[PDB]
Amino acid sequence: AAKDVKFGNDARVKMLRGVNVLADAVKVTLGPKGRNVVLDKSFGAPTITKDGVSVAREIELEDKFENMGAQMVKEVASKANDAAGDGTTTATVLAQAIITEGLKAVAAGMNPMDLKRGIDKAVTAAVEELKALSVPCSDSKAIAQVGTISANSDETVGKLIAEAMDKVGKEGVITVEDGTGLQDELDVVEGMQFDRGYLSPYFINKPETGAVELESPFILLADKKISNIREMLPVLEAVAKAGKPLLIIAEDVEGEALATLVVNTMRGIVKVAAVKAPGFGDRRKAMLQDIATLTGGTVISEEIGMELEKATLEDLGQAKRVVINKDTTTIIDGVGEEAAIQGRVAQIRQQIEEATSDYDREKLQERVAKLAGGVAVIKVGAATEVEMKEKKARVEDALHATRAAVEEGVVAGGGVALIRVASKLADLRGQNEDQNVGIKVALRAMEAPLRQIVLNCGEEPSVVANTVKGGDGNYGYNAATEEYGNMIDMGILDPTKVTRSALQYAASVAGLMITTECMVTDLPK
Amino acid sequence: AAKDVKFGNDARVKMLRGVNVLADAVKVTLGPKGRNVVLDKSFGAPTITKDGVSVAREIELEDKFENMGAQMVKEVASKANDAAGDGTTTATVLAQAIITEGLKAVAAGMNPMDLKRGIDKAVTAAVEELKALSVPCSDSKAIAQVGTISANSDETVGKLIAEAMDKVGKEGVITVEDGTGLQDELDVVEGMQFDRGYLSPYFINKPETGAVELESPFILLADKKISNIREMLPVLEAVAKAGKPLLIIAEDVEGEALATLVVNTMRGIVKVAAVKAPGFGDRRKAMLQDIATLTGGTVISEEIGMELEKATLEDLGQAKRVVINKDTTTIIDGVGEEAAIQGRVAQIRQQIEEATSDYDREKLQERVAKLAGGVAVIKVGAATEVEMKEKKARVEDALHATRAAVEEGVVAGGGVALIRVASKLADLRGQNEDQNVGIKVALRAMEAPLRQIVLNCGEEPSVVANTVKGGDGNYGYNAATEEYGNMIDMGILDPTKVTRSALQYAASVAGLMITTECMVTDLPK
Amino acid sequence: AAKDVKFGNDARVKMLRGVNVLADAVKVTLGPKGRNVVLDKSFGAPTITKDGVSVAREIELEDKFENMGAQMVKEVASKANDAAGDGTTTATVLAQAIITEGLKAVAAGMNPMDLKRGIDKAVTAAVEELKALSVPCSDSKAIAQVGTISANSDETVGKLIAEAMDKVGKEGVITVEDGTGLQDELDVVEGMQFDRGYLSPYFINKPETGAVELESPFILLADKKISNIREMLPVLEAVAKAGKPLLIIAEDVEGEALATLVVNTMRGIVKVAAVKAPGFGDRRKAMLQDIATLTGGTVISEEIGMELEKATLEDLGQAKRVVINKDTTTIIDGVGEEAAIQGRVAQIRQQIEEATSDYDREKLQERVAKLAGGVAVIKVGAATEVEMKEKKARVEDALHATRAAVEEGVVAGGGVALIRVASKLADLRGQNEDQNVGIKVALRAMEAPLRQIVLNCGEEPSVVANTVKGGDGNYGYNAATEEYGNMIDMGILDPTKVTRSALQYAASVAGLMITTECMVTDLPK
Amino acid sequence: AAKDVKFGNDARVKMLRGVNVLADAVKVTLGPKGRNVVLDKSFGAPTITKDGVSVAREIELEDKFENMGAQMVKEVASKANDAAGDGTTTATVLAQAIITEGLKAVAAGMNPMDLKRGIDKAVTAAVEELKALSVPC
Ligand SMILES: Nc1ncnc2c1ncn2[C@@H]1O[C@H](COP(=O)(O)OP(=O)(O)O)[C@@H](O)[C@H]1O
Ligand SMILES: Nc1ncnc2c1ncn2[C@@H]1O[C@H](COP(=O)(O)OP(=O)(O)O)[C@@H](O)[C@H]1O
Ligand SMILES: Nc1ncnc2c1ncn2[C@@H]1O[C@H](COP(=O)(O)OP(=O)(O)O)[C@@H](O)[C@H]1O
Ligand code: BEF
Ligand SMILES: [K+]
Ligand SMILES: [K+]
Ligand SMILES: [K+]
Ligand SMILES: [K+]
Ligand SMILES: [Mg+2]
Ligand SMILES: [Mg+2]
Ligand SMILES: [Mg+2]
Ligand SMILES: [Mg+2]
Repeated sequence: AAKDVKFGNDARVKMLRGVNVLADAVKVTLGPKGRNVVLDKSFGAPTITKDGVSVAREIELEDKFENMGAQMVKEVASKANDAAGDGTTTATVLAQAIITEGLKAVAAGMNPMDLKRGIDKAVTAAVEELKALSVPCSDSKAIAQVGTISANSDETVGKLIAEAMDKVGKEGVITVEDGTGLQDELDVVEGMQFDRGYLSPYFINKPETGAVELESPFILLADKKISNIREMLPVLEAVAKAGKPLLIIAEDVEGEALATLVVNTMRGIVKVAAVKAPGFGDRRKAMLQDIATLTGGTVISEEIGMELEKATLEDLGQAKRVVINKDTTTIIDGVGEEAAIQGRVAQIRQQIEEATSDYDREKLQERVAKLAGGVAVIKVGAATEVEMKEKKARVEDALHATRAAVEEGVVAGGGVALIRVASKLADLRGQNEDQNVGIKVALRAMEAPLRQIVLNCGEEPSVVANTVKGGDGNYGYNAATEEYGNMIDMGILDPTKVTRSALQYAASVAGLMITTECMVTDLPK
Repeated sequence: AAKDVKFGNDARVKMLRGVNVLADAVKVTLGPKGRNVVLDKSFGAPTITKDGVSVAREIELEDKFENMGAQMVKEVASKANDAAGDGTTTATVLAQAIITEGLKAVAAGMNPMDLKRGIDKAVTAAVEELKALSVPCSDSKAIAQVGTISANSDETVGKLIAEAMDKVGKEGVITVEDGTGLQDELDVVEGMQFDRGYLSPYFINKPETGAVELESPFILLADKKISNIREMLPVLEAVAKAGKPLLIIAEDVEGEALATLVVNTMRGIVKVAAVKAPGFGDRRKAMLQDIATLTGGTVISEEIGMELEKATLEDLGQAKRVVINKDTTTIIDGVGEEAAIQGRVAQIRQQIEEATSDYDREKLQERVAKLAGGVAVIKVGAATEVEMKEKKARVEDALHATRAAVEEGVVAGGGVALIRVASKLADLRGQNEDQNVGIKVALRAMEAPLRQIVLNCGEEPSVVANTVKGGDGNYGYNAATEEYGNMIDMGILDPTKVTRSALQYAASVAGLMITTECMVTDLPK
Repeated sequence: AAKDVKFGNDARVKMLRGVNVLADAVKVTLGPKGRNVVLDKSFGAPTITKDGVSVAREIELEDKFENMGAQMVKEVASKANDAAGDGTTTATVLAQAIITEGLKAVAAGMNPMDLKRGIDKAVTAAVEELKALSVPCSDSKAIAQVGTISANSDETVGKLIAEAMDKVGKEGVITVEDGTGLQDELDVVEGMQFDRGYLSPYFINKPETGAVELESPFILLADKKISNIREMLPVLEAVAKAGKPLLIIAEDVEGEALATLVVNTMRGIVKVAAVKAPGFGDRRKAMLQDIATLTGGTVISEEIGMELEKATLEDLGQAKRVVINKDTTTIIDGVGEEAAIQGRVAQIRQQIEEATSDYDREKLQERVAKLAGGVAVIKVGAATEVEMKEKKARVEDALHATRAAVEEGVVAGGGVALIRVASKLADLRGQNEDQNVGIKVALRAMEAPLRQIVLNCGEEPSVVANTVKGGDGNYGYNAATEEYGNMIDMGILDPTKVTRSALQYAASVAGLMITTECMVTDLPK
Repeated sequence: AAKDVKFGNDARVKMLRGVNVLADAVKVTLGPKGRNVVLDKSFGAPTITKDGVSVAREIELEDKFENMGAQMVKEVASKANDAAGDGTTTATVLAQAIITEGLKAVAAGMNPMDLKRGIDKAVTAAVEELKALSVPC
C-alpha cells in the first residue's frame, strides 16, 4: 500500500505533539492526590479514574505520526512497568520532560549525537548515585514494614508476606487464592514454576489480571510438536467428559492446531490452555520429565513410539490449580505421589554429586531447587466478598513491591531520590557545548516527578522543591498530610529498581526519538 | 479507535452545557404541581409526563462531551434513588446548583481543591444538623401515619403496612400480590430472602417494575459452577414438560450457558431465571442447604459426586411464587414440610449454643432469623382491575417510604429541612478565601428545591422562601393549597434518608466534576 | 484498461523524484552508526530499525511514475544483494548519486548516448583497478580472520567456519542447525545440493529466512510431469498418516496440482514442498537416479510403466532434514545405505575412465564431486535460546561473507577502496565533451559511501574524505571509534565481490534510466 | 491599525528566515568567482550587477516578520557602502554568521545581553589587532 514518508523536523514536530498529548492526559493522575480523567464508554455512564494505566490504555490519535509518538512512549512505559512492577506514570513524566527539552535543542541546530551522549552519561552517573543512596532491605522486620507500606498501612498483609518468605525462602514461589471465612491461612504444597507463557492471548479467561486460571485441570505431556488435530481429537473428546479443562504442555503448537483450540475456547466447547515446554535441547526433556513426575503423568514422546491417538485419561496428569501468566506458568499442588518425589530428588542429587561442570551443576541446582522448594499459598480471609477481592489485589501488589524491595532495597518516596541525585550531579561536565546541553537536559528532568506531585496536590512546586533540595538525607514532603519530615519515618518508600527502571527506560526512548531521521506510515486513506 | 481529548476549561464548558440541558429538562416536574414534558414516541401519539424519572431516561445529547456531563449527573441521581427509594429530581436540582456555581468559581481562578474542601465541610455540617432535626418514627401509630401519607391519604394502605410490620417485625420481609375480590387480606407463609440478583438483565419479564416473576417454579440446587449445556439438557427437557419455569441457583453461570439460557428465554422455548448462590466460602453451602430444606429439595454438589445429567424432577424444589430483583431474590411459600424446617432450626440453635465467636454467632443469628422469621404477604382488594393494579403500586411505594422512615425517622417536607439547616449554618467559615467561596456555594444550593417547587406552582419564590426562613420548627408552605402552616400537621413528610442521600450524592458528583482535568471520548465519526 | 503515457523530461522528473525519496529514506541507516527509521505497523507500537533492507521493503509511493522510479532502483539493489550477499544500501547510495547527476546533465542538453558511454568506461576502469587492489584470502588463517570479522569479533564462529571448510573443502556444502547445549558441534554426513528452488512462494514456512524447511520428510521421485490430482491422491493419503511432510521432486508441476498443493499447505491439511528436478535432457534422469540412490528410494518413470496410483510408502525416500531456498535445494543425511552409495560412486568413476569429451567428463566430475563430497553440519551451542538463535544467524551471515571472500578476496572497508580507485582514475578522458561529463559523474559517485558513513556518524565528510584521499594503501577512518589507522589492522574488511557487484549494478540501473524515453502506467482511477 | 505580536522563538525563527533570504541573495557575488544578479526595474531594462549594496537595497519580502529581519540586516551593507565605499558583501556575510551562532547560543539558555557584551569586547580587541597588523601602501 502507498506510504507517507516524512524527514527531519517534520517528523520531530509530529512526534512531539503526540508525546505532549499522551503525557498531558496521563500525568494529571500522578501521586496520592491525582485529579480525575473521564473516559467515555460505548454504553452507559463514563469511567472516572485516577489511574494512569487506564488512561494510557485508551489514548489513540487520529493523526498517524503523532500516534506513532504516543505509542512509542506508551510501550516503553509498559516495559518499565513490567520490569519493575510499578512506575508507569513516573516513566512517562520523565520521558516527556527529556524528549521536550532535547527536541527543542535539536531543532535549534545542535548535533543529535552529542546530545544523546550527554544524556547517556548523565543517566549513568545518576544510576551510580542511586545505587550509593539505596539502603538494604533483607531482614524480616524491613520486609514486614515494606509489605505493610505497599498494602496501604495494612499490617496483616505484610505479616503474611513476611511469613511466606520466611517459610519458602525469599526467592521462592508465592501464590494468593480466595479464602473461606475471615481467617488468613497460609500453607505449603508441592509445585514448581517455569518461565513459559501462553501461546495465544485468546486463552485468557481473567481480563482483570490478564492471566489464565484453571481449576483441577488435566495436562497433556507431549514431547513432540503438535501438527494435526487428528492426533489430539480422541484426547479432546475424553477431556470434554466430566467438564474439566485441559492444559497443553508440548514442544510447540503451530498455526492450525492453535487456531482450532482458540476457536474451541471462544465458543466454549472445551476450555483449553496451551503452553510451550520449558528450556531446549537435551535439558527440555529432563524438565518435562520432572513436571510429569511432579504431576504423576506420563511423557508422550515419539522416541518411545507413543501416539496421542492411543492416549487415555490415565496418562494425563492432575493438579489442583494451574496459573498461566504472560510469560510464566505455575503448577500448584500436583497429585504426584510424594515418595516418587523423594526418589527423583535423590536421583538428581546423586547426579549433582557427579557434576563436573560449573554451568551444568548450576542447571542441576536450579532443577533441584525448583523441584523441592515447593510453592507457598496465602488465602485471603474477610467478612464479605468484595472486600476479600480487593484485599487479595492489595496482597498481590504488595508481593510485587516486596519482591523488588528484597532484590535491590528501598529509597525515599515522593520523588526525592531523583532530586538528591540531581543535586549531587550538578558539577558534571561534557566535552562539547552540545554535550553540556544534554547533561543539563537530563538533570533538569529528575525534578519533574516531585513537581508534578506537588502541582496535583495544589501547592507551589518551586517552594516545596527548594525546601526539599535544601534538606539532606531522607527529608521530604508528605503530599497526603501536606507536611515535611523524614520520608522513612512517614513510611513513603520506593524500591530502587522502580526508580532506576523508570529513569533508564525514559532515557532510552528519548535517545531513540532524538536520533530519528524518517517516519513511514500508510496514507490517511 | 481514534479519540478526541480535551483539557481544562474546554472540558468544563461542555460538562456544564450537558448538565444544564438535563437539569433544565428534568426540574420543571418537581413538586406536586410540576409542569408537562412531551416525550416523542417512535409510533403514534407522544407521551406527556410530570415524572422526572421518565424524562431523565430519554435524554441523550448529540455532542459527545455534553453527553458525558449529562450521563454523569444522571447516574448519581439513579444511585440516590436506589439508596433512598426516592429523591431523583431533588438530587438533580441540588447537583445542578452546586455544579454551576462551583464551575463558575473554578473558571474565575479559584483553587479547585479549596472549593471542594469547603463544599465537603458544609455538607458534613448540614448532615449533622439534619440528624439533629429528625424525629423518631418507630411506634405503630407513627408508622400508620407515614404509610397513609405515602399512599396519598389512603388509610387502608397504612393500616395494612402497620399490621404487616407488627406481625413479621419492622425488619422482616413484606411482599404484595394481587388479590381476588375487594378484601385486603394479609397472611404469613414460610419463606426467605437473600441479596443476590439476576445474572443477566435479559431475564426480566416485567419491565414495569424491572423484576423477574415466576409462578410455581422449579429450582435447581447446584453447589458447583455451571459451564456446559450438556450438563443441563436433561434437566431443561424435563422442565419443558408441564410448562413450568425454572429458577437456577448455583455458584456461578459462565458465558455459554448464560447465553444459551438468555436466547431460550428470548425466543420463549423455556422461561428460565438464573441467580447466583448467596454468600461464599464454607457458609455458602450452609445457606444453599438451608434453602434446599426450606423448599424440600436436594443439593447437587460435586463433593457428593452427584451429576446434573442423572437428575430428575424429584431433586428439584417447588415454591409458590419467586420474585427476583436487581440485587435481591425472594422465595415465598416453599413446599418444604414444616417438621424438617423445625428440626433444622433446632439444629442451628444448638450450634448457636456452641458458638464461641461474636461474628460467628452473628452469622448464625442472621441465619436463624432468616429461616424462622418467614415472609408477610399483603393482598390488594379492589372493585376493578386497573384500580387494583394502581393500589398495588401505591402500596409498594408506601412500603419503600415506610422502610426508610423506620430506618432514620422523618423530617418536614417541601424542601424546608434544607432551608432550616442552611439558615443554621450561616456562620460557618473556612481557612481560605477559596474555601469560603466553596462554603457559600453549598449553603446557597440548599434553597433550590423549595424555590423550584414554588416556581412550578406559580408563586414568587423569594417571598415564600423569606417567610419560611422567618419561621421556626416545621413551619412551611403547602404547594397544593397555597397555604402556610405546620408541615407535620398538614401531612407533608420526607424520610431523613431521602434528604441526606440526595444532598450527599449531589455534593459527590459536584466534587468529581470540579477536580476533572481531562475528558477522552471517541471521534464524532 | 486505459493508460497514462509520458515522454522525455516529464518521465525523467518523476523517476528522479521517486529515486530521491527511496534513497533519502534508506541511506540514513548506512554504516555502523546509522540513524533510526520508525516504520508504522497495522496494530500496536511501531518498528524502529537501523537496517536498510527493512526500510526499503515498506516503501511505496502514491504517484505511479515516482513509484516506477523507486521500484526500479529497489529491484536492482535486491539483485546486487542476491549476487554478492551484501551491499543493498551501498548500491542504493551509488545508484542515487549517479542517477541524480546524469539526469541533471541530460536535462541540460547533453547526449544520453555519450553520457552512458562515459559512465560505462569509467566503471570498467574502476573494476580493473579494484581487481588490482584486492588481496587474496585462501589460507586457513585469513579465512578464520574473515569469519571472526563477519561475526562481529566472534572468534568461535570463524573457527567453526574454518574447520568446516577444511573438512569438506572451501567449495563444499555447509549447513547450520540448532544445537543441544552450549557446545558447538561439527559433523559430516551424506548429502547433496542442486540448484532448483521451490515451485511456488506459498510453500515457505520460515518467513524470517524465506526458505522451506522439512524435518524427516518423505520424497516423491517422479520422472514425469504431474498434472492430475487423481494420480497423487493415494500417495498424499498415505503421507497424511504419521504426520510427516512430503517433498515433491519431479519434472514439473502444472497449474492444477500446484494450486491444490498450495491450498492444502495454506489450510494446513498436509505440508507439501514441491521442487523441479535438476538439469534437463538425458542427464536429468541420471541426476534423479543419483538422488534416489542417495535417499534409498525408487524412481517412478513412465518408461518403466510405473504409476503413482500403485505407490506405497516403500518407494518413497527418507532424509533427516531437507532445506529449500529460492533457487537451491539441499538434502542432508539421507537414509540411503552406504554400500549402495559406494557402488554407485565406483560405477560413475568407471564411467569417468571411459569419458571421451571435455564437457561430458566435466559433467561427470561434477556429479561425482556432488555425490561423494557430502555436506557439513555446524550445530550452534549456547546457554539460552534467544542467544542461540542470534548466534546461528550470525554464523549464517559469516558463512555468506566468507564464501565471497574466498571467491574473490578482500579489500578495505568503510568505502575507502572506491576512494582509492576514484583517485587513481582522475586522469581518464573521453572522446567528446559529453563523454567527459559522464566520466566525471561516475568518479564523483564513488566517494558517496564514505561521505554518507561519516555524515551518519556526525563528523564533517569533507575533512575525513580529504584525509583518507591523502593517505595510501589501507589507511582509512574507523567510524566506530572515530580514529584513523590501517583498515586491515582494525579489522574492517569488505569482500571484493560485494563492492564490484554494487558498483556494476548501480551503473547498470543508471544507464537504463538515462536512456529511457517513455513510461506507460495505469490511470490513477 | 491593528497589530500582530509574536513572542520568543517564533519571532526569532521568522527573523532569521528573512536574514537568510537577503544574505543568500547577496553572498553569491563574493570573491573572484562570484556571479551576477539580475535586478528588475519598473522603468527600463534590468540591471546586471555584482555589488552587494545594490542587491541588498532591492530585497523586500511578503511576510512581515521576515521582512523586519531583512530590513534590519540591510543597514549593515548600507552603512558599509556609506563609510568605506566597498566591502559590503563581507559585512553581510559576517552579520549573518554572527546572528546564526548567537541564536544557537541563545537557544541553549544563555543571556543575550552578556553575549552581546562579549561580542563587543572581541570586536574591540580585533580592531586593535587589525591596526597593529597593517603596512603602509
Ligand atoms: N503520601 C505521599 N506523599 C508523597 N508522595 C507519595 C505519597 N504516596 C506515594 N507517593 C509517591 O507517588 C508516586 C506514585 O505515583 P503513581 O500514581 O503510583 O504512579 P506510578 O504508577 O508511576 O507509580 C510514587 O513515586 C510515590 O513515591
Ligand atoms: N403538598 C405539598 N406541598 C409542598 N411540597 C410538597 C407537597 N407534596 C410533596 N412535596 C415535596 O415535593 C417533593 C417531591 O418531588 P418529586 O416530584 O417526588 O421529586 P423526587 O422524585 O425527586 O422526590 C418532596 O420533597 C416533597 O417534600
Ligand atoms: N567500524 C567501521 N568503520 C567504518 N566503516 C565501517 C565499519 N563497519 C562497517 N563499515 C562499513 O559500512 C558498510 C556497511 O553498511 P551496511 O549498513 O551493512 O550497508 P549494506 O547493507 O549495504 O552493507 C560496509 O561497507 C563497511 O565497510
Ligand atoms: F560588494 Be562589495 F561592494 F565589494
Ligand atoms: K494515582
Ligand atoms: K411530579
Ligand atoms: K546499519
Ligand atoms: K560583491
Ligand atoms: Mg503505582
Ligand atoms: Mg417521588
Ligand atoms: Mg550488510
Ligand atoms: Mg568590492
